[PDB]
Amino acid sequence: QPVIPVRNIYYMLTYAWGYANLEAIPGNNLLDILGYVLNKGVLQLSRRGLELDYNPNTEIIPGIKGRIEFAKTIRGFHLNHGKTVSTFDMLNEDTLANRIIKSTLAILIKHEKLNSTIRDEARSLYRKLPGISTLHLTPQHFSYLNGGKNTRYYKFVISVCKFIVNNSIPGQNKGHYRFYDFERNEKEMSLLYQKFLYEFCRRELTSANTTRSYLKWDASSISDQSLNLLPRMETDITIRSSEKILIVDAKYYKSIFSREKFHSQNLYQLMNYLWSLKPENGENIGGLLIYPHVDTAVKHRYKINGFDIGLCTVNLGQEWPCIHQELLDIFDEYLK
Amino acid sequence: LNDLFIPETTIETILKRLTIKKNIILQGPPGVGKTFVARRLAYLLTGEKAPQRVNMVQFHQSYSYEDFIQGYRPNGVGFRRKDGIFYNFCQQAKEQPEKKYIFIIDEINRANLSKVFGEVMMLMEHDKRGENWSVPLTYSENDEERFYVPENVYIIGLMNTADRSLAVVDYALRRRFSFIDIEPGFDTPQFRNFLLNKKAEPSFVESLCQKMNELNQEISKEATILGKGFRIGHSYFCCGLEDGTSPDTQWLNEIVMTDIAPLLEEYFFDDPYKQQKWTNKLLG
Amino acid sequence: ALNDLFIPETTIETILKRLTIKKNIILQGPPGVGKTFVARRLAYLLTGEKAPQRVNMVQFHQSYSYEDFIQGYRPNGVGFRRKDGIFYNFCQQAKEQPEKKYIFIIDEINRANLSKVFGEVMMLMEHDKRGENWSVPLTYSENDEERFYVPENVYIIGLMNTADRSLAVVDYALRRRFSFIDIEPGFDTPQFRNFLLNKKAEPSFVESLCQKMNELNQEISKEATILGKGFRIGHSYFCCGLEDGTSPDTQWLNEIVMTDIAPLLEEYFFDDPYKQQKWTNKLLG
Amino acid sequence: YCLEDALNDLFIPETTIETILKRLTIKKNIILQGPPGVGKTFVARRLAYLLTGEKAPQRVNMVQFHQSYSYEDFIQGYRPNGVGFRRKDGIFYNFCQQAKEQPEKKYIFIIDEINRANLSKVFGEVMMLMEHDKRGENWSVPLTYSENDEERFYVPENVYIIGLMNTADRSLAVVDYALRRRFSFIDIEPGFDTPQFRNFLLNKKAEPSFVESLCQKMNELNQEISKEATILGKGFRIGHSYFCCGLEDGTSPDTQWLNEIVMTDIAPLLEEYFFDDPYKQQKWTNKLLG
Amino acid sequence: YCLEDALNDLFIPETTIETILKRLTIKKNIILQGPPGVGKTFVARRLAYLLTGEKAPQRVNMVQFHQSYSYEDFIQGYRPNGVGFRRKDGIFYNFCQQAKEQPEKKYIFIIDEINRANLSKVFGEVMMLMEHDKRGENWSVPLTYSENDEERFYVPENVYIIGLMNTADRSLAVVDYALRRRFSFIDIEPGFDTPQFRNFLLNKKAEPSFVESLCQKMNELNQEISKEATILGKGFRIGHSYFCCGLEDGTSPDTQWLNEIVMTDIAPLLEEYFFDDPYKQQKWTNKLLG
Amino acid sequence: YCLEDALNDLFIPETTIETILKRLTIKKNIILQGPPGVGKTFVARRLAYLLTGEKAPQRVNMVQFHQSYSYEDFIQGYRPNGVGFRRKDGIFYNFCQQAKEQPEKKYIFIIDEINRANLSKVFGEVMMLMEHDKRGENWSVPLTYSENDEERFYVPENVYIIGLMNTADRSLAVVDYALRRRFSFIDIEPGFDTPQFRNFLLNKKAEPSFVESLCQKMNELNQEISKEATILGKGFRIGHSYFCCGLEDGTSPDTQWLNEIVMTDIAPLLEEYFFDDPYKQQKWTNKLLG
Ligand SMILES: Nc1nc2c(ncn2[C@@H]2O[C@H](COP(=O)(O)OP(=O)(O)NP(=O)(O)O)[C@@H](O)[C@H]2O)c(=O)[nH]1
Ligand SMILES: Nc1nc2c(ncn2[C@@H]2O[C@H](COP(=O)(O)OP(=O)(O)NP(=O)(O)O)[C@@H](O)[C@H]2O)c(=O)[nH]1
Ligand SMILES: Nc1nc2c(ncn2[C@@H]2O[C@H](COP(=O)(O)OP(=O)(O)NP(=O)(O)O)[C@@H](O)[C@H]2O)c(=O)[nH]1
Ligand SMILES: Nc1nc2c(ncn2[C@@H]2O[C@H](COP(=O)(O)OP(=O)(O)O)[C@@H](O)[C@H]2O)c(=O)[nH]1
Ligand SMILES: Nc1nc2c(ncn2[C@@H]2O[C@H](COP(=O)(O)OP(=O)(O)O)[C@@H](O)[C@H]2O)c(=O)[nH]1
Ligand SMILES: [Mg+2]
Ligand SMILES: [Mg+2]
Ligand SMILES: [Mg+2]
Repeated sequence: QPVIPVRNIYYMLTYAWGYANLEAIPGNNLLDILGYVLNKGVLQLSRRGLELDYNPNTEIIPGIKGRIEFAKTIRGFHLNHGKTVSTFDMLNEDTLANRIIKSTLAILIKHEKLNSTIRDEARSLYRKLPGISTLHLTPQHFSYLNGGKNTRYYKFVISVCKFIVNNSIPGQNKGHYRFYDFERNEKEMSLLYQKFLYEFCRRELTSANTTRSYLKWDASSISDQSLNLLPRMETDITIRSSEKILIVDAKYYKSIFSREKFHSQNLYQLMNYLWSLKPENGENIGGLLIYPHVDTAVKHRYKINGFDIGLCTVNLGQEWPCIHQELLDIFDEYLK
Repeated sequence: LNDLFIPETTIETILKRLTIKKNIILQGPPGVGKTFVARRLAYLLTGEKAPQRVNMVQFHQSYSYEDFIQGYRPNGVGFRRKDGIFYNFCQQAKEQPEKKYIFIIDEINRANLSKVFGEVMMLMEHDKRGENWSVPLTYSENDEERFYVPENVYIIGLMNTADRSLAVVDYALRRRFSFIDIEPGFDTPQFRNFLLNKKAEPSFVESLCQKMNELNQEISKEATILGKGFRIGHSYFCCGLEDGTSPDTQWLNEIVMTDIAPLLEEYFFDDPYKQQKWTNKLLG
Repeated sequence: ALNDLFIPETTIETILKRLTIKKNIILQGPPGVGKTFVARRLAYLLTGEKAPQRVNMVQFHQSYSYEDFIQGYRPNGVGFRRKDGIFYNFCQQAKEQPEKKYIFIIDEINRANLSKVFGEVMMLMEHDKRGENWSVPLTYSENDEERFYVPENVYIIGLMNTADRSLAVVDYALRRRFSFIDIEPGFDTPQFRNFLLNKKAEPSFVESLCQKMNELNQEISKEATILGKGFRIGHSYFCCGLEDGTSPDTQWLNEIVMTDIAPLLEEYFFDDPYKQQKWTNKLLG
Repeated sequence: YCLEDALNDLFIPETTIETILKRLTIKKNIILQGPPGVGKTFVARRLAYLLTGEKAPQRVNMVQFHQSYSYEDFIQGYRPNGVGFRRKDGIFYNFCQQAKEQPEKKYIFIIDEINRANLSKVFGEVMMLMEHDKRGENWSVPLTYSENDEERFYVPENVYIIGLMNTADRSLAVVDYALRRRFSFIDIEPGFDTPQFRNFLLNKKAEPSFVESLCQKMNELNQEISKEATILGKGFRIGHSYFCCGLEDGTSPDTQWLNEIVMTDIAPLLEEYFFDDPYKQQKWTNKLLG
Repeated sequence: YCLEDALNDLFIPETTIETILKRLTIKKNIILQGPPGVGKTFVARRLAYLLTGEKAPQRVNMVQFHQSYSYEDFIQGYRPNGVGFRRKDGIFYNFCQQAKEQPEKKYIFIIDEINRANLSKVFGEVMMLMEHDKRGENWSVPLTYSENDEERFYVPENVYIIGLMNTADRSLAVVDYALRRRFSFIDIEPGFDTPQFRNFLLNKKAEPSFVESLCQKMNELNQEISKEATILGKGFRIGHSYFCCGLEDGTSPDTQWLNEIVMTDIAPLLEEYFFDDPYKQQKWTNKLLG
Repeated sequence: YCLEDALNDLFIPETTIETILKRLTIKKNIILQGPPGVGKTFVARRLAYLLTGEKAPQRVNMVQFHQSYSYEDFIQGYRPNGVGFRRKDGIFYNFCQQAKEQPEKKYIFIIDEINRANLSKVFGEVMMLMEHDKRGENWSVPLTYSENDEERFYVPENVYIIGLMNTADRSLAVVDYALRRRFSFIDIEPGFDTPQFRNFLLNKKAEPSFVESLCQKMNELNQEISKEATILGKGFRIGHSYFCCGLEDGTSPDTQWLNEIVMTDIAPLLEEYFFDDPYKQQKWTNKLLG
């Protein structure tokens, strides 16, 4: 039952979200890492200052503040008891972005499995936010915040809060929570891996141009030109350079972690991408399948159907920089 | 200068800082006599025990610029521009420049200080006091009429350090205010001499300081969660003994469950064992 | 009055020791504990003369504001007049009688914003700052001739309840100025048992009920987070319906469980009807 | 008024002031951004008299914004005279009427702590008008509370706007980028490493050795702050104002004097900048003492 | 007045201008969205004279929305008279009555910074009536504060509406998709690559290599902005207005002048734009300086 | 008022309009729930004339709701004179009184953009009477502002109420409780894949294959929107009204005409929709152009 060391996963999430010392913390499990980032992360923000968004307020007060609304004033006859309906801009930290933080911290405290030091510190912070109102979080709240008015730093922790909320399950008690065993399921870990590379490649491979490319079948059918029933095909990544193009399909499988038969079902998708893809420059066409392995990394090359394809692995759990070196080393060979 | 439980040095620091800087913040936990210090201290700088010169207010989250300085509020006929207390108070000191008029602000941390003060957030500085630095106010009908802090005004700020708010940090306001911490002062003789002049046992006073200080050190142990700002004040012991009931362990035991126990609960929240532990340590 | 109260006598002594010195107090307990009836008997107890005129009661709500409480401008036949509120008129009534203790009851205090209502007065009601020296001009006190000061004689008791889990930590404003007391349901007390033996209740029926409510009250309070000690059921439901003329009996209890305890049990748990059905049936027998 | 009258006590370099006056004559709107304690409020009144060339406060209006400031107060709005409400010409509107009377003479409006108030709501109509190329009757606009379209308000050409915005708070920043274009942003530095700052100290019978030690100390400390731009940018760095005032009596600035001010002001300030590291607090504080 | 006069100085391609009139004349309500400094305010006054065919201000009305305009202000509201309130017809209602006074000659209403205000609150009834199909007496509607006696208000066919929504403030974006269908949105580009911008500098005593390098660097920079979408989207990219102005006296464009622009205005803009690493700021500032 | 003139031009199936007429006669409180550009406003004017069987404006009244709309204007309220307050009968109060005169003849009241205003603030007391069962003198009520209890207001049975609500905003995800009970929602499809819309296009000199390619992409694109619920629900999908407009000249549909609409309406619309994935915009926009 082998899985990745948890500290390494957090780095992959970082590139996935597109944006520190984790050596100090002694809790290997994910939520200990994740809460410490958030719990420490909030402390970084307050030092600079949290976002205060002017919320206009239309209220009934005993006097003039800002602009009086003449209509609501006369119709409700508020003038008689010395009041007006006036519009003004109270400055609060009660924004949706900031409200989300406090609600998430409550979940963090309620979590059954958590370091005591981590939980104690957060409870202080929860007290330190008196004005802000707790909320019952939904993705629909997160949906509204895709506008991204907030700063770049806020977006980091908000993505963290998204991870916690979706990966929160009730455990022994009605109130308390228990963290999801994220590593075990391949799909979400795989979907992380696919996103991990795409944003990673833009950062380091400045020489090359990296975009996900939609592909269209060469087919024609008498029945329907649409061919809607046919499978939708969108690359995981394409990393194009002037001398050579390359398409990658990367996925996380449990069977491959055991060092026998090999699970390479994704390859069947790959050739069809090569076929539908036609290069105007005609420099070259290359393919790569890359998977995560724990113990060691092995690289192979193949010449299958007139295409030059590489199968390779990476030893996750090794070390993050050496992994970062290994990834650049890997792509450099094939990008040639 | 007799019944104060604070060292003479701290008040000696304060008076030079206050006279020089003209604005200060006395920050410490509740129960150290912040109000009594300023009220006592205010009469010293005046040189006479005059309460009319001194005015005290207690800020709170809903307090606003409408109340403090200026504001539009209803008279019997209708709405008018109503001169707030500080505008009225500065006018009062403007009447008499020579004497020193004082303004005390309690629970300052709660309200959004920038919001309330507004215009005077610049003017309050000691250098920028006078007609030269006057500015027209927000609600001033005419630009020509302006507001300026007089030189005689001195402001003292009393802040509860037990509710830190990670909402707004202003380092500019901190420039106007010279911040002064205040310790509870259990060890100080002046607190001890008072009790020994109330028919207390010599050992009982000595026993108390050891017991309480161990808690304060534990409270100041974890700098991130808590600090010296959180630690327990002394004033709870001052009150309730001027009837004639001399100190005794039962008197302490009354205070412990009555006063300290909620504080402990608040501080050592969701850890009953620590409360029972530290509470019981005191009784012995 | 003392014997009729069901709570431990020791707590009753404790409260007046607090109130007389502290002068501000708040009672937090489950609904149906007679919190209003408690304060009234306690209020008359402190005065010693059982005068209702001295006592005045108000129940707070979120709309409740400074104009209702203290002072405000109300329409006349034409135009408007300044209209003195409860506390402003109330204190001046006590001002004539300095020696005489006067009481004010604030029910459901936690719902409203204490700051918004009180305003200026929130500092003057703190016991240290009382009397003529601590005078402040009021918001609507247009002239400076008159100032409002709360005199020393005033005592303020607040009725708050721990019923709702939605309620977060109490407002900080309260904690400073108020001393928190938790009131037990008081089933175990002999005074409640002597209130049922006085109605010829069976000691087994009485003894069972004391254990029975405790058995639920122990279980409901076992939960750390959602349902605390504050949730557990109070005794007030049992009073009303016995001395009207109807004797205690198992069927009399049976009606009451359906009346109040059965829906109340649903509200607190609100998750498992089987858990409710187990306990509701258990209460009957 | 004259230039050298200002420069005598001013710690800012002359290059900056000439840079300031060059932009302001052109752009007609400027923003001075820096940490607290570098004389933003101090220069602003001085610079006005230079730009006009005459020490006229009548032609200068100086105001401090805050949260409870609105278009109704600033420009125009309906306010109660008494029983009957009236339209009240705000302060900026009144200033513009005066400047029209004397088109030749420059009239200057100085806004302290501009970043606080909601500038979009406050200026509003002015946000377009204030630009250097859009001033005059040609771009005249009718206001919200104008009785009819015929009543229109245009900024005079002579008007110059100066804004002071501290960089200590990232919460309150001029993020409205459209507004950013109107204002020409002029950074201002603490200015420890200047002769004029040093000569003022020596003028107050100060040790040259202690002075050179002081400037080197603060410059290094400020450099540490600017490094961690993620946590604290250069905008947070300490100003010179703590050291400036307090010597008016004639007290010499000895090392003991420095030891007191650090204890009362800078020490807790460092606690806020460095909440997590207590060692870092003692390190820089003791460096000054040692 | 004619297109040659209007398009004499404009740096926008002809492509948009006819495309604008193609969309405008059929649809009659449009929005011009681009970052600040691309002449949105600049062209809009010029376009109005084209459609009428004459330089007349009377048929045109210009306003700006400041997040405090309201239906009481725009269309119908109540104002204090001396002792008591009165009903006042807003400006738009006042304008439309003039517009239907003569249908033949076209009337334009210009709304700058339209994005700010909550438009559903402002327009109210008009949001339906503004559209081209639903115009004329057929779709006459009674207003909220209209008299009980039936009197109805309809948008005349001749009216054309122009909106000017900057693309910098993301939050202040139209999410009232019902309203976004009434308008047709015309993107305006920064205008660096175009020769008509370049020719303007060369006419004003500029070197072509220095000019072509300048446009070369900016377009590279703007693509880096276009590369990102999280915070800094495509719309944030810098306009050409900064370089336009300040050369009227005869000051020739040179690296000294460019250095003034970059240090003074843009370099602040970049650090606010990035606010992650100064090196990205130092890089691009040095690139422009290089 | 013949159906043939009414229903031929319309794109909506004859299936849905009949069902609309069924529930409308039955329940008399109806809501047409669909995105903008599907003819919600267009049908409502026709349906009223269908039910009456005649083209009469007096018997039919149209309004658009907005935040300023209130009880005081809709039903009854007090409007100030120069000093005094005079009561004023509101629209619906005035409107029903006309319907009382002719109880046999059907009367129609149309409320566009109903969600923008809270119904409780406007209707209030009348939401009890507005319901289909509780109508007639039996259920009569006296008004809040009535001088005496004698005067009473009851919704006559003849009036039918139509409310046009757009499923284009995130706020409407939490539909108002008042609407659900008292109104009967009807969903209006976008209606690209419809015979009459196609027949309309062919009638205006359009190639048949070009029409079918267009509908499949929009029908495919709308499916992509409907799959999500978090950001874009099914109600967000494009309506059929962008393409209707602009052909009154007789200009034939083509990629040239299509390109104007995509770039000026649907392309930035997608930018607002798919902010997170700019490539999704290019993926779809280019797909349509091809
Ligand atoms: N004597 C003298 N004082 C200076 C000089 N520069 C700044 N100061 C002083 O520093 C103090 C504050 O000036 P000010 O402009 O208000 O600083 P600030 O950055 O605007 N402060 P804030 O941002 O908090 O409002 C005054 O004592 C001012 O005279 C200087 O060159 N000479
Ligand atoms: N001479 C000349 N100036 C131009 C041209 N294009 C833009 N400008 C100038 O750039 C400056 C601002 O133009 P403007 O219309 O206000 O841009 P804006 O989008 O309206 N500004 P904002 O978005 O901030 O409201 C003016 O100096 C304007 O004349 C042009 O083609 N020729
Ligand atoms: N000829 C014709 N035009 C139609 C048809 N359906 C809609 N339209 C046209 O689409 C345009 C707008 O229709 P409309 O009802 O206003 O859509 P809406 O739902 O009211 N828009 P909104 O939701 O934004 O208020 C009008 O030109 C209308 O006639 C149709 O079936 N045939
Ligand atoms: N003698 C003496 N009395 C004190 C001292 N400190 C506080 N008191 C008294 O304690 C009571 C309450 O003080 P208070 O201002 O409310 O506490 P604080 O505001 O939290 O500091 C008053 O009677 C004070 O005078 C002290 O140091 N010495
Ligand atoms: N006689 C007597 N009645 C009590 C006692 N305690 C409560 N009650 C009765 O219980 C009722 C008040 O209960 P209460 O909880 O305040 O009602 P609630 O405010 O709605 O929750 C009255 O009938 C009280 O007289 C008591 O100790 N003795
Ligand atoms: Mg200043
Ligand atoms: Mg503009
Ligand atoms: Mg419509």
